[PDB]
Amino acid sequence: ADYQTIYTQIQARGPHITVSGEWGDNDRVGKPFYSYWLGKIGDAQIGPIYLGASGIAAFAFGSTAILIILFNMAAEVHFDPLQFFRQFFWLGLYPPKAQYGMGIPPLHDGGWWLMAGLFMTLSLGSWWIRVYSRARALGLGTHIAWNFAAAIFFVLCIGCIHPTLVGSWSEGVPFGIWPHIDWLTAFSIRYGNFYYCPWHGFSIGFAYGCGLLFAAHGATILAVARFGGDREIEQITDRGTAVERAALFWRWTIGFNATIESVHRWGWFFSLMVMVSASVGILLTGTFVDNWYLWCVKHGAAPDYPAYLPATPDPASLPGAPK
Amino acid sequence: CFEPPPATTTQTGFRGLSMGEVLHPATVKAKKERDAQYPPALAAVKAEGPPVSQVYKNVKVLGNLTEAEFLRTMTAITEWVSPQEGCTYCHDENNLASEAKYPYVVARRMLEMTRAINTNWTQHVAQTGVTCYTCHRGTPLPPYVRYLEPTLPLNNRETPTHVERVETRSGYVVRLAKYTAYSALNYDPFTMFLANDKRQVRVVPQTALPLVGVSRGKERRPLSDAYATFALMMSISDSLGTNCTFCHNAQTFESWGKKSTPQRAIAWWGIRMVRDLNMNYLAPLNASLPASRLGRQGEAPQADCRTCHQGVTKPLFGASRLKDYPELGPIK
Amino acid sequence: ALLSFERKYRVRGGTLIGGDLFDFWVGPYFVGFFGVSAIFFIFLGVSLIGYAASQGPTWDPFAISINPPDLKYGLGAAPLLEGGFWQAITVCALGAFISWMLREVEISRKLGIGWHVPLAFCVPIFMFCVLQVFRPLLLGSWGHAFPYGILSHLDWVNNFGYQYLNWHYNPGHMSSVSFLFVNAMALGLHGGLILSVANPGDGDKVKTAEHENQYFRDVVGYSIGALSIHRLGLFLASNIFLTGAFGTIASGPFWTRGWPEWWGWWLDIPFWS
Amino acid sequence: MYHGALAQHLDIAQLVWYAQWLVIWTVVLLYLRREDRREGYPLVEPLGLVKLAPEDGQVYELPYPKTFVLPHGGTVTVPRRRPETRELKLAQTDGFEGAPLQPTGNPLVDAVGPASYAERAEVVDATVDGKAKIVPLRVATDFSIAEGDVDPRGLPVVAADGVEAGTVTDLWVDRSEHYFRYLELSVAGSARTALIPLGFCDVKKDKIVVTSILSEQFANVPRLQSRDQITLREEDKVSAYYAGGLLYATPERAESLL
Ligand code: BCB
Ligand code: BCB
Ligand code: BCB
Ligand SMILES: C/C=C1/c2cc3[nH]c4c(c3C)C(=O)[C@H](C(=O)OC)c4c3nc(cc4[nH]c(cc(n2)[C@@H]1C)c(C(C)=O)c4C)[C@@H](C)[C@@H]3CCC(=O)OC/C=C(/C)CCC[C@H](C)CCC[C@H](C)CCCC(C)C
Ligand SMILES: C/C=C1/c2cc3[nH]c4c(c3C)C(=O)[C@H](C(=O)OC)c4c3nc(cc4[nH]c(cc(n2)[C@@H]1C)c(C(C)=O)c4C)[C@@H](C)[C@@H]3CCC(=O)OC/C=C(\C)CCC[C@H](C)CCC[C@H](C)CCCC(C)C
Ligand SMILES: CC(C)=CCC/C(C)=C/CC/C(C)=C/CC/C(C)=C/CC/C(C)=C/CC/C(C)=C/CC/C(C)=C/CC1=C(C)C(=O)c2ccccc2C1=O
Ligand code: HEC
Ligand code: HEC
Ligand code: HEC
Ligand code: HEC
Ligand SMILES: CC(C)=CCC/C(C)=C/C=C/C(C)=C/C=C/C(C)=C/C=C\C=C(C)\C=C\C=C(/C)CC/C=C(/C)CCCC(C)C
Ligand SMILES: CCCCCCCCCCCC[N+](C)(C)[O-]
Ligand SMILES: CCCCCCCCCCCC[N+](C)(C)[O-]
Ligand SMILES: CCCCCCCCCCCC[N+](C)(C)[O-]
Ligand SMILES: [Fe+3]
Repeated sequence: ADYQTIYTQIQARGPHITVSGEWGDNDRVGKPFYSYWLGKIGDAQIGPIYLGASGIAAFAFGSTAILIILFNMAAEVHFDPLQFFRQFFWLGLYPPKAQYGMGIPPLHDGGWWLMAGLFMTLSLGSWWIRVYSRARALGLGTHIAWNFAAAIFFVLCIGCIHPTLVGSWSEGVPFGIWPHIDWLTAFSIRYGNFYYCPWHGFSIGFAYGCGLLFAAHGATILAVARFGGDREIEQITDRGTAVERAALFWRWTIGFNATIESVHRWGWFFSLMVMVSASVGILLTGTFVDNWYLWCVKHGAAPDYPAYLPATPDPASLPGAPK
Repeated sequence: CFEPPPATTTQTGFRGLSMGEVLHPATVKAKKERDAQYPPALAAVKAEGPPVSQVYKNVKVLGNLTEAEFLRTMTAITEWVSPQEGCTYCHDENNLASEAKYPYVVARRMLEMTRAINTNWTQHVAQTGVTCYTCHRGTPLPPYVRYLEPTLPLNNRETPTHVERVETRSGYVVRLAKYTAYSALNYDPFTMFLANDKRQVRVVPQTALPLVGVSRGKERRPLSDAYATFALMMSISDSLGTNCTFCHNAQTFESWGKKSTPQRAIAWWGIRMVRDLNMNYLAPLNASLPASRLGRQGEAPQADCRTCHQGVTKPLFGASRLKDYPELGPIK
Repeated sequence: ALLSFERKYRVRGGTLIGGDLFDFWVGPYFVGFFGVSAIFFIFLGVSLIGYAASQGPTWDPFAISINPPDLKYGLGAAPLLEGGFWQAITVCALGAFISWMLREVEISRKLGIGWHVPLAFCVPIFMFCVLQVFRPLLLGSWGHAFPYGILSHLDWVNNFGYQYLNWHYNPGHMSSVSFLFVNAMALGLHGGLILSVANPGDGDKVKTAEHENQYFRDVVGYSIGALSIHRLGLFLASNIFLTGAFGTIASGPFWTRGWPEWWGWWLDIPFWS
Repeated sequence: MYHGALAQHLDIAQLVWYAQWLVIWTVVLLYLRREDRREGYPLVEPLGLVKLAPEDGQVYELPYPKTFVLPHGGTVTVPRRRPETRELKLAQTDGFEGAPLQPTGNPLVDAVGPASYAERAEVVDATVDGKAKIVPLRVATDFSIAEGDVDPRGLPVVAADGVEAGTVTDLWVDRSEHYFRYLELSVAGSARTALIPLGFCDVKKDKIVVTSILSEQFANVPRLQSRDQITLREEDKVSAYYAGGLLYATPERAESLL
């Protein structure tokens, strides 16, 4: 077996490299240090970190959002520190419970939620600028930023775009561990079972495919690490036996194959499509479809099944039944 | 952390749909033994003599019974409601027609309520019916009642923690969670849905596309109604010791016909019956109760699904005393 | 027929069974003995699906559903129309999947590469067994397994979840979901990164390994490195099912209540109760 | 009336369903599957004789060429014509189209099958700032073994047959990634040096075990041009040599394990 694919047997140390960027080389703070146990399964060097304007703006806005959330959470346990740790998972900051439409809600019923939403959104935009500009500063393409953009766009969809399209802030995602989980069922119940939303299906198809692709790609590179397949950039520009064997393994298995470069386009595309499909689904939901199951029945797609115990009429529609 | 196998499972939908009950035998046995404490029927007595309307002085509900029949009732009532306290719980030792103790007047209304249940709500209690025991289980205060705010523990026979106490505000989220099967849902399904008939449980649209005029802005129900319905369903499931598939094919929670079991219809009647009981029999009794029975808003204790069911899909696993005590209903 | 670089790799040997008898290609496809068994099982399973589907109500692909037997048949054979076809198809599936895996190890040996890919492919085969074999064994019926249909298998996932009131609170599920999410995120990052170095645009020159690490050190203060991200990605993806299988096996055999209630081990410690 | 309704039983969501499939198949078929073909295409047939005109599908399946501007000068364009020139010492075991080839000589030296190397540039891989990337420690003197880990320098190398075959004299390190990739070893009784990819090395505290080749086979490991640097093609030649041993070191390794 190739033990190098499991962990680094003999680690190496050397002077720390610094690639210069078009700006901000002085905003790298911290002194690098080395972790021997990290170095078994990764690169041993931790830090320094770049510390630009957008990154600080992100930390500023983020912490503001975190603080607004934590304070409202603590209010929910009347500031008892012990119950706060006990009940942490169950605590939350909720959008309005009452229907104000799109009017700004009272602070006690969703205003603080809206506030925390604003500052998180600013934090996401600020970090996006960091992710984008750091690439151009180092003379790299902006591929990560465009993937990250789709992920931010999906959050905005469930956070505020879908609420504004249907016209009620009551539909946003709460802040908190269990409560953001509870939203998923409330939403799916409201809109007629999300299994029958084709864009749920698409998103899941791509999410599962990301698991398929990264398992397959990761396994492939490790299987050709003896020929240096991990050095992918130079295998793109000068095809070595590593990527020839990787390409032929798949070709002989499934009948076709990618290149060392194109496999990353596949992976990038699949990842992006998780978020793009999710967003189309949310954008259609509530605006143009009210019950995804009935929409599938309307178009003849839903499965049906025999009764097992007897079919049961809606009692509310029998004559003389109470309301 | 975990419950050792095997599990008992049942089937409630077409094969391949994963519908049905999942039960831990130990737990079922412990509930079976708790419920087997149901006292057996007192021996039948011969109907003899005049109606007790002519014999006793203050008999307004049970007036058509004979003396032995009526005293048999009174023995059964004491066994079901106040066995440890005895007949003197409701009566003055020296004047059995005195209404001076509040349990007397309450018991009279409870008699009317119980026969109402067995006569007007057969759509829910069928031929099984209820007795005083179904709720009370041998104590004057039933172990599973609800106030207009959640209380812990669920069984009022256990002693509350400082945090469990309703006046400790830091314990509200936990009081609420334990009523909704430990979910973080931020809604009290009892005051929302079971205390009165003001709210609609259904939230799911019955059309594929959104209907213009109910689908935008303030025309829309807030999403919180869906959280609230879900919370009601968590609470209902936990109260019967069962899961959603007992009543629903989760393919379409809102559909009836093949998508619902007959138990879902019975449950629907149960919601209406509990509303009738609370609005018309139990909530008015804050006039007749001491202040130590009332909640922080002067409300009487009221009933939910757990009051009768106590964690079993049929109260007391289907035990019945209807044929043994005709005077409790149904009434022609 | 052949890629420009392929011929020098197309050598004899590396099989596990049969030696020369099946050591050949058909078009791009390597065959081998497990190539043959795979096609056998695929042909058998697809036949049974077709025969079973024709005895059913519809031909709409979204509505076809081959279902397991009623629970009352326990672990026994069930009549073909009411569960038997499901039983037969399931065995063909396992035959096909395992054949496919073993075929990949043969291809791996011939090329002189690691067996990591069939190894990784064991994880989803294992998960399939958890759902269709192991958990139904532990509960005592094939009836607890999921049905074969595009949309019907979602109805089973659906009801299965709601049998425990809110499946999201299943701790094995929480772990599984977290790996699904971070895996999809890492693959975007890894693919994004590689493309960004090889394709800076504008006729600018392609960058370097050191540029790769500089980028992530700058943005998040750490860079795991080229070889390591591939190890991590296999680890992340594999743990979607490796941890998930516990949350699945637990539900029913080792837990019968709702999954929210399970967290009482934390909430109900007397110290802060 | 209904949000999202259109005339004649159409709704918007139904249209988006079609559009979404169209987008997917467009990207997969017209973009990704052509990107997949920037290597190894056009394919090779039993002699493509039509030198006068290309067959239509071969033009259609290819993307427009792209040019990489290399970091230390030069350009690479893909796809491009790159036939494999060198004579392969293989013979067809049958007349069938996809019958396997057999090695006629010694497949490790002849560099066929798992021993094949790619025809990469006879060029030394470079650091960001132009230095040689893969260098032995005698040259890379500011690099050390990390404290904790076996220093293999001095340890013996045991081959598959259990025979000591040489002694590890140096580690080659990747200066770009801070990662050791090869051990250098003197092959006992042959007055030469050989490189070994770490991935073929079982690093124990008293020995380096190497199961891919026999002790005698260390004699014909591809040699380098220079002592203190390596070219990309040499890296391929060296790595491939041991991988070829997995199938060829003994007659029994190519036959079925069962
Ligand atoms: C425990 C939970 C499970 C689950 C939960 C689930 C959900 C919630 C959703 C799906 C969806 C899907 N699932 Mg399903 N599922 C599927 C297959 C499918 C596809 C129909 C679809 C998209 C899959 C995908 O893109 O993956 C990534 C793989 C890729 C991209 C490679 C391509 C695979 C190809 C598209 C699959 C096509 C398979 C054929 C339709 C079936 C084979 C037919 C035979 C005759 C050849 C198979 C083959 C299995 C097996 C063998 O176990 C399986 C098990 C499960 N699914 C478990 C039961 N799955 C989605 C859907 O839209 O269903 C309608 C969906 O929303
Ligand atoms: C009962 C309810 C269910 C439900 C309800 C549901 C809803 C309501 C929605 C989904 C959605 C999705 N569901 Mg689904 N679901 C899924 C899978 C999925 C995802 C693939 C998809 C997209 C979500 C995502 O990736 O977010 C992970 C990624 C996120 C959230 C992006 C975050 C990026 C952000 C930049 C991160 C930054 C954070 C900051 C650093 C932190 C700062 C915080 C501080 C300041 C507070 C599977 C595999 C199954 C199975 C097996 O049954 C399933 C069943 C269910 N879902 C049931 C049907 N699901 C979404 C969808 O696709 O709808 C069409 C969706 O909207
Ligand atoms: C109401 C019910 C829900 C539910 C019920 C549920 C259940 C009951 C189970 C899961 C499980 C899982 N859920 Mg969950 N879920 C998930 C995500 C997930 C997955 C990560 C995880 C594993 C799925 C699996 O086993 O695939 C299975 C995939 C397999 C087996 C692939 C087999 C492939 C095979 C080897 C090859 C197939 C070959 C083809 C036939 C060949 C054809 C190819 C063609 C192209 C030639 C998300 C992201 C969400 C969100 C966003 O809400 C969600 C919500 C829900 N889940 C709802 C709350 N979910 C599973 C889990 O791990 O739980 C802990 C699980 O058992
Ligand atoms: C399919 C597409 C997937 C996808 C894609 C992508 N996702 C990306 C990118 C892409 C392309 C980036 O380029 C960017 C990034 O930068 O990566 C390195 C990023 C992000 N996705 C994060 C979280 C996330 N993605 C989720 C999901 C999906 N994403 C879906 C699945 C989910 C889920 C599932 O809920 C979560 C929680 C953060 C790590 C990060 C934003 C931080 C932020 O917006 O600041 C917000 C400001 C703060 C102050 C928050 C502070 C804490 C966080 C953890 C940040 C701490 C970092 C700090 C450097 C620590 C110092 C350590 C040092 C001392 C040693
Ligand atoms: C965490 C680990 C991840 C992971 C990993 C890997 N995945 C791999 C590899 C690795 C490493 C490969 O090396 C191998 C491959 O070659 O890649 C191209 C492979 C593959 N992953 C496939 C599907 C896949 N991966 C999924 C998930 C993950 N993978 C997770 C995420 C999912 C879902 C649902 O998520 C799907 C659908 C096939 C494309 C391919 C097998 C082909 C096959 O097996 O041929 C043999 C079988 C056939 C060609 C058809 C057989 C038909 C049977 C007999 C009759 C049908 C019965 C069937 C049960 C009916 C179902 C109906 C349905 C509607 C319910
Ligand atoms: C008729 C007959 C007798 C035949 C005998 C021969 C025989 C056994 C034939 C088999 C016939 C069968 C069953 C064919 C079916 C083939 C199958 C299962 C195809 C599935 C294809 C699918 C859907 C794959 C999903 C994954 C996906 C999107 C892949 C696209 C990208 C690719 C090609 C990834 C593979 C791939 C990865 C993962 C790399 O890392 C890598 C690194 C460097 C170079 C190349 C690659 C590479 O090609
Ligand atoms: C509360 C739950 C009671 C207990 C315990 C007992 N009794 Fe009772 N009794 C109760 C009520 C509400 C009434 C009025 C009934 C009506 O139909 O209006 C009665 C009535 C009687 C009577 C008739 C008295 C009279 O009006 O003259 C008798 C003789 C009587 N009760 C006796 C009795 C005995 C012996 C009990 C213990 C076995 C007993 N009662 C318990 C309420 C309650
Ligand atoms: C559930 C549907 C009930 C049935 C059936 C019966 N009772 Fe009841 N009772 C119920 C509640 C929720 C309450 C309020 C809590 C309380 O303690 O008041 C009561 C109350 C009483 C009382 C008053 C006891 C006290 O407050 O100390 C009495 C005397 C009583 N109930 C008697 C009684 C009898 C005789 C019943 C059968 C005819 C009966 N109850 C049925 C709930 C339910
Ligand atoms: C039987 C004892 C039930 C169990 C267990 C669960 N539900 Fe239920 N549900 C039940 C009824 C009788 C009704 C109708 C209520 C009415 O007053 O009309 C409902 C309703 C729902 C709905 C709303 C459907 C709609 O038309 O909008 C939902 C979404 C729902 N139920 C979900 C649900 C879930 C998730 C459950 C397990 C947690 C569950 N129900 C259990 C009866 C019963
Ligand atoms: C006492 C007054 C009750 C209250 C309050 C509720 N239920 Fe009930 N239920 C009661 C009886 C006596 C029976 C009959 C048992 C029998 O053998 O038929 C029932 C039955 C049900 C069922 C049927 C279960 C079955 O296995 O067929 C269901 C689903 C049910 N009850 C649900 C239910 C709900 C949701 C309630 C709160 C709204 C509820 N019940 C209250 C007695 C009483
Ligand atoms: C014009 C103005 C007035 C209105 C528009 C404002 C606007 C743009 C609002 C947008 C709001 C949005 C996008 C809301 C979206 C909210 C979403 C998706 C929330 C989702 C999940 C939240 C979670 C899980 C938060 C949990 C909170 C905590 C755990 C407490 C915070 C503490 C932490 C340490 C955070 C850790 C989070 C994680 C890394 C573990
Ligand atoms: C919507 C996000 C707004 C955030 C504003 C704060 C970010 C400042 C951006 C500074 C970028 C400077 N630059 C281009 C040289 O990197
Ligand atoms: C996971 C959900 C998938 C459900 C797929 C249903 C798509 C229906 C699209 C119908 C196309 C329109 N038409 C005319 C053919 O009915
Ligand atoms: C539900 C998500 C759909 C994902 C579709 C991706 C499938 C890849 C198809 C590969 C096609 C192969 N080939 C050679 C025919 O082009
Ligand atoms: Fe890669």
